Amino acid sequence: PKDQRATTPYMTKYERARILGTRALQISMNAPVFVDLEGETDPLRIAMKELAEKKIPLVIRRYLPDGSFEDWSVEELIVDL
Amino acid sequence: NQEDSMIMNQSSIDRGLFRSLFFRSYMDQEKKYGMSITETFEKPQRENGIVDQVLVTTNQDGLKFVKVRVRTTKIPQIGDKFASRHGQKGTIGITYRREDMPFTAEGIVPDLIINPHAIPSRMTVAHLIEC
Amino acid sequence: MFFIKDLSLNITLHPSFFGPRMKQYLKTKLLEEVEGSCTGKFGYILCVLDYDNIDIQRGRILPTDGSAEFNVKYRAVVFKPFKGEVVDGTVVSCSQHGFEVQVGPMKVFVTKHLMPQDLTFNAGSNPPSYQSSEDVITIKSRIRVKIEGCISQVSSIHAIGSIKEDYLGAI
Amino acid sequence: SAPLRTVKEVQFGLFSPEEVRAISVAKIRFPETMQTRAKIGGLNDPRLGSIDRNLKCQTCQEGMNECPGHFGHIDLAKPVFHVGFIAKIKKVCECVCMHCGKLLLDEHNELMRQALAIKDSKKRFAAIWTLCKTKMVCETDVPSEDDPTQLVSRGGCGNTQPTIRKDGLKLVGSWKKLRVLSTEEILNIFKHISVKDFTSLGFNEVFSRPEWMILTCLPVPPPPVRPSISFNESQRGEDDLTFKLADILKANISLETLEHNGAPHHAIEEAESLLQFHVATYMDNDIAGQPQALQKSGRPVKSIRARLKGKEGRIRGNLMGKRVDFSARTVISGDPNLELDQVGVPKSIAKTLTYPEVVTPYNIDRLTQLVRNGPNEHPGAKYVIRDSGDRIDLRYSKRAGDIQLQYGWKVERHIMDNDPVLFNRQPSLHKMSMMAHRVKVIPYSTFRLNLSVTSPYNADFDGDEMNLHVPQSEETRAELSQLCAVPLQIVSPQSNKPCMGIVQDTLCGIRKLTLRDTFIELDQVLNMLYWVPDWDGVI
Amino acid sequence: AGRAALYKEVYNVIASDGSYVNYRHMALLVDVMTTQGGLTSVTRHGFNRSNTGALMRCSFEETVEILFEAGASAELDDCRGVSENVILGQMAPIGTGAFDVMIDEESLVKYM
Amino acid sequence: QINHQGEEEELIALNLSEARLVIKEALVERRRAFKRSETREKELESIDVLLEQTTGGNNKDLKNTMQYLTNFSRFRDQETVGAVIQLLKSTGLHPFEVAQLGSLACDTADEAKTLIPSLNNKISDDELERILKELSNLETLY
Amino acid sequence: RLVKALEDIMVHYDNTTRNSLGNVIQFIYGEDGMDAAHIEKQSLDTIGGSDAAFEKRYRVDLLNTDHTLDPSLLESGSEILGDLKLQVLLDEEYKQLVKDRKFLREVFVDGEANWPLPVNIRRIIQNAQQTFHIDHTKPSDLTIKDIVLGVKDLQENLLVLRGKNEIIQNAQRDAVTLFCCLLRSRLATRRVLQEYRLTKQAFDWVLSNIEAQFLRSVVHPGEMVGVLAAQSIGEPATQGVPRLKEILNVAKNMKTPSLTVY
Amino acid sequence: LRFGEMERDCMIAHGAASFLKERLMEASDAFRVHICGICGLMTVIAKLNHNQFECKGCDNKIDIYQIHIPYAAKLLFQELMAMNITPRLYTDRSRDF
DNA sequence: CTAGTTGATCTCATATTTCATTCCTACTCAGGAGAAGGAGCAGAGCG
DNA sequence: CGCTCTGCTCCTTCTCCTTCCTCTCGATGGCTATGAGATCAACTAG
RNA sequence: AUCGAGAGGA
Ligand SMILES: [Mg+2]
Ligand SMILES: [Zn+2]
Ligand SMILES: [Zn+2]
Ligand SMILES: [Zn+2]
Repeated sequence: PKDQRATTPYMTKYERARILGTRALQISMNAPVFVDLEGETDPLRIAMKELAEKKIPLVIRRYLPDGSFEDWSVEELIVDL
Repeated sequence: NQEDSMIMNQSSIDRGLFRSLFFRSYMDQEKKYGMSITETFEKPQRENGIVDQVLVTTNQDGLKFVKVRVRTTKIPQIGDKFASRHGQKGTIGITYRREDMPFTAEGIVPDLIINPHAIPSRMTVAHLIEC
Repeated sequence: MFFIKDLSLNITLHPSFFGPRMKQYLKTKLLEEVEGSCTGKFGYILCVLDYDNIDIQRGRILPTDGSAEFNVKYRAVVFKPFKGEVVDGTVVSCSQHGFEVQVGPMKVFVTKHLMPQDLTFNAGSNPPSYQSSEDVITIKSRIRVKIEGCISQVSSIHAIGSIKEDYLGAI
Repeated sequence: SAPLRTVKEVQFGLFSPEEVRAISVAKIRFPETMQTRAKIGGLNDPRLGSIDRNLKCQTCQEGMNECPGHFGHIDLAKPVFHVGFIAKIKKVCECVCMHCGKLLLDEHNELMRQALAIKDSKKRFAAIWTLCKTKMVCETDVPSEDDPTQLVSRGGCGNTQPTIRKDGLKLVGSWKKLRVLSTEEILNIFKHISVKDFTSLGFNEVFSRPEWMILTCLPVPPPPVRPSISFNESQRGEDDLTFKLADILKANISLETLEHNGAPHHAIEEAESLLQFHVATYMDNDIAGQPQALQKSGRPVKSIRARLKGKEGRIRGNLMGKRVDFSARTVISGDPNLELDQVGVPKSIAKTLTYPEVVTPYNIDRLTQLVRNGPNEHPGAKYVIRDSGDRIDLRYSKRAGDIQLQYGWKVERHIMDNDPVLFNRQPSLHKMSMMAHRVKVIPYSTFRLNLSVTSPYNADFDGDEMNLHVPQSEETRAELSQLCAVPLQIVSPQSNKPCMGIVQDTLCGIRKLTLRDTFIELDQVLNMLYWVPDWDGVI
Repeated sequence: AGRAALYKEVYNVIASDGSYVNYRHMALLVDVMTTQGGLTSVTRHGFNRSNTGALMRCSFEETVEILFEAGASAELDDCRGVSENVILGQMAPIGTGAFDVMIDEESLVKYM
Repeated sequence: QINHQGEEEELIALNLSEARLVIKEALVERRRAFKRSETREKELESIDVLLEQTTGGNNKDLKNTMQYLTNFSRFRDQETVGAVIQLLKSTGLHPFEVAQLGSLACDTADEAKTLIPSLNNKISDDELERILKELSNLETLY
Repeated sequence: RLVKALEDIMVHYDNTTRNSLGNVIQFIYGEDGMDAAHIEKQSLDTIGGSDAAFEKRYRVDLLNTDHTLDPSLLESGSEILGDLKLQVLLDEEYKQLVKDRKFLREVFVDGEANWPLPVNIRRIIQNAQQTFHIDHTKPSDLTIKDIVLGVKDLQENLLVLRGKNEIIQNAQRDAVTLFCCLLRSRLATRRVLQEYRLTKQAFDWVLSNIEAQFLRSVVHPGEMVGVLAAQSIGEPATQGVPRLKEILNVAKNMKTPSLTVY
Repeated sequence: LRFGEMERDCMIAHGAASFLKERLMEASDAFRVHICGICGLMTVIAKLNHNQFECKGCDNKIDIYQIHIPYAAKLLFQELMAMNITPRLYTDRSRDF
């Protein structure tokens, strides 16, 4: 139901934490880095840089209590934290 | 020495302050009764301290006994608990050389520094009188 | 026998393959475990109907590691045996106590216990065919068999063939 | 191998005796658990979980490591009551028509019609029991509420029902005109209960039927549930359950023996009670009545219920909270020169705790250096894991200078600076008492914390201890550094206030420093300014 | 009204000690105690005797008795609780685990 | 039955001949996909060529599968195959029965009933006699 | 015991509060849907003080001499005085505040005018003054119309619930009913011109900051509110207590029942 | 060291779902078992050396799943098994939407 | 391929029958509150 | 107005009940036998 | 090793 999604457009702190963790985990697995390399060998710094420029190719599936769900692209989500 | 922890004079320890010994005697028995049970300790083929005494004896049942006592020196170390005679318990926060400690005019250097804030909240005016 | 059904497969993908090429690489992966597969529910999966229009339905990241999981759907062609099924197949190899015959993609063991008693093994024939009666069955000759159930195996699926019957004889 | 899934739902129920017979891989017949080293095929046989070095486990191989147990089977000569369901069994028989197979009441009574309308199964029969228990007759003809002159010929028996009283492990039916209810007769009547009556009673036709509340075949837990014992020098000292199961086997063997030969009726009656008693306590050795099972050693037997009930059971002591590894514990001390999120960790402690970092192009050069150092020096590693899982031990190999790393390998890197870690002070009363700190390695044997972070922990340097937990994955690291990081809990939801602040001498020091009468010479000021790490270099 | 009285009552106990706790934390507690149209206590006879997941209820104070009731009644557990996922060693549907992460192929393939 | 597209699709009892036709169609579809990236003897080799380039030849059984199906294929020309589809399916026959008749060689109804137990008790012999003759002549046309 | 009861109460993405079964406990977390860590005690001016004290602090009249706005405050002086169009807005604003004053009395019978609320408005205003050293000795460039519409605009963006339905919209207004009453108190026409001599650049920045500050304080869905509340209640108990044991347990046979009759 | 109840409770408040799972499975008790789809029982004969699976009593050789659960949990079920209870585990939710 | 001989391994009755088969509970000592089931009673409707 | 009924209250029984860590000591873990006859299997060679 | 008890510390 992409029409009239009733969830918040902001980036929940839990969502931020889990997305950063998952992206860093993928980076540690020699995943294709989507942003320029500035010597940040650590995967988590690369993940934060990726999130800063909205270069993370992931979409969250927020589950409502009844069982439905809403798909929010990481790009559209507003990061204010 | 912010909390109950304390500052201790390192050079005081080197001169023998609060040095201690520590004995820990081990034991083992020869074997069980004689119904086809036997075992010995004659160097069969294939803690930290020195051996103090190795005592070889036998119980009233004739079983060979071995008691080994190993001693060691335990020097005061950061985190070892200390306490006065008034419940003022604490741990060595850090050790300083003699030169770094504050000194009176006469040159006397403290062997131990404790926090002023421990006094009022605990109300140990007896401790101050003893000093 | 032959059917068409919409099958589903769960495929796990390692993170390193998360390039844009994944969109077609996953499709490629599908082939090597859909083409000519074995199963007790559908028999043998031969080919994938509607090869294009591959269903992906979004990948889900396993919370354990970065590996993704896709529930690909696809129309596929399968071959399934049935009890009492009559089939005109070929003979691959002979045997002392029967024959091995190819029924399309599956193997059928035409055992001596289920041919007419007048049909007897002929060791002197090359191949060692059964020629004591009219039902001359050999490797180079066609055969008609009846499936008296399918004893499917985990690795492969094979059935039992019989000629001790009025119809579906040799050739 | 097989597809990997995750549990979505759990369905409870009772074993069907035919289901027990089918699942089992061996029939247990001999109480003997042993001759010299061979094991009797009738008990603890290879068809169950094999002992170590024996890759049989009913052809499962894998030894005890990757092979679970496989359940046995026992066929009781006489069915027995399940202890946990005694109360419910008493309740159920108080509502069935007592050898007619029907319910005492029927839809024709308005009171129970509302009860049947109750959606809650647990509350459903509870209401029904309050009704049928008072009905002492199952008369065939019951006048209809709509038509009082018309009666419904329902009750097949049409006789009266006895008053059922619990007595030990058996029930006595006081007929209103008195004998012990027979275990066998309960099975017959329960088997005669219509499926429709199950629903009114809250049962499930495919997962829970009343007849299954009576044990006719005992599942035999495999050896892992009752592990083979080597406390002493080749002395068995086996688990209590093995002794208890053997005790039941002895009783079961005797019961059929008396019935088969001689048939001393009265002796059979007591023999059944012993079988009922032994089986009853085997599952729950804590009953209201006096009977308490005592082990040959003189201590009470620890039934299965004891293994689960209360703390130290499988649930509270082994599932909800459990021993964990990759952790350390030691005394704490203060350090003014250490930031909040930082903490001092002994080199010795840091040299044992490890982190499995994955080899990647970004760190293949660095990780190689750590391997070259080995587990002896601090900035090193202990194990190197290949692609296949070959756990190379750097301790017992000179190859530390020879191993070549490949992308995808894991290195058990030593804990180094800035690695997120989690502290904990027992008791962990509230949220603030469990925070994630950055690491700085300190050359002594005590944890070093900043002073202002002691308040949330309720800690003190009078000899307190803190536990340390190290995450093993990047994802776990991220949450600690993004959720449990110390600076993020400065403001506590407890009281809307900052749970931390300047305390102790530092709090007293500032007051003196900031007095209107305090002045600082030029020489002193320059030293103070340099101590500020964020100073801009402007006086 | 009893909900208001309960809040006004517990507030006195905490306030009497001189400590202050936010409205939300006390408000939530009394609300949970009165969702059933009555004062459901937190004892074995109160909160525990509820319709929540059977497996979660076992671990609080009564375990072997609870399992039998769930087994006898063929109770089905949805594993939507916290303890269930803890027992089964899965990621609990809380905090970071209250949602799911999907791969956005459309954006990933688009970003070349 | 119901597919995974949300559509209630009946059991598609694909005939052996039409099965061969659809495998040919799918093979040519795969051939065009890679490009972007009728007597039995001719069909046997032409399909063998199709299988030998769409795959690496490892799946020999499928080539053995496909070849012998052409050898025993009873309706090879797809245009005339269309006739036996409407002829059999329009009669209300069970799809498995339709597949049974469109893959084997039969001439008379009694043979169909004996070969097909399902038809032995419920089929109208008149329809079988008329169609089986027609299919028998149709079979010879291949 | 307390934690197990509240162990599985979580804030869901719909912004409600549910247990494992899905039963609704609080339709809005804490009746305001605001995280505790972003709250702090703030003063509600409109409650306290005498009627005249409230009147002289907020009432502004462009016609009479009692509440004449000083022309020196604004660049537009007499141009505003005598403008009926603006006067209507002030009457609506003053009436709006009057409703709040008598409204809050019912909410807080005791008249206590210091309650926890999100977004420290006073701190923002002080930061606005020091941000670019607003000159407090020259007429401002603001207008009465701009101030009134701007404040009303802000109340529209304080979205705690996103649904477009009437039920959600009705709940949305209720959620920020107290918080907005604080806005209208400290953003009054007279105060924003006399007490807080802000400029056009300041006022726009202040409103844009409050919205950003307010939204950031919304409770994040997925928060484990249940455990967080139980721990907060339990920990002070480590420091009356038998009574607490007497509350959690119903304990019908209480120790000291009592009545308070007025 | 022991990761007691309050230890996990604090993490639940923090919301660190992944860490709590890691502390309970990877740190200790990680164990893999096979489950019959027909019956949610750990009664699968897995001859892993030959990739052969079976569930005697169900005759199921096609519907098998791997699940990672704490070794303590495996016991809890197996002791319930011996207690005549059937903790059937299913990997498909009965209710979809 | 297979009969033979002998190591190995499963199952049983021979020897020891010996010398009585322990006791009697004691003791108080914590404990409290809620749930269950019997028992009595008395007015309300019925005969 | 006596009979009978039934809820209702009352008054016993009758259970079923409480963080984290380090040491020390101590009792106990304990099975039942004899080989020998007779059967199976292991080795061996033609 | 095991259970069992005791001492002590946070
Ligand atoms: Mg302390
Ligand atoms: Zn096994
Ligand atoms: Zn009856
Ligand atoms: Zn099964």
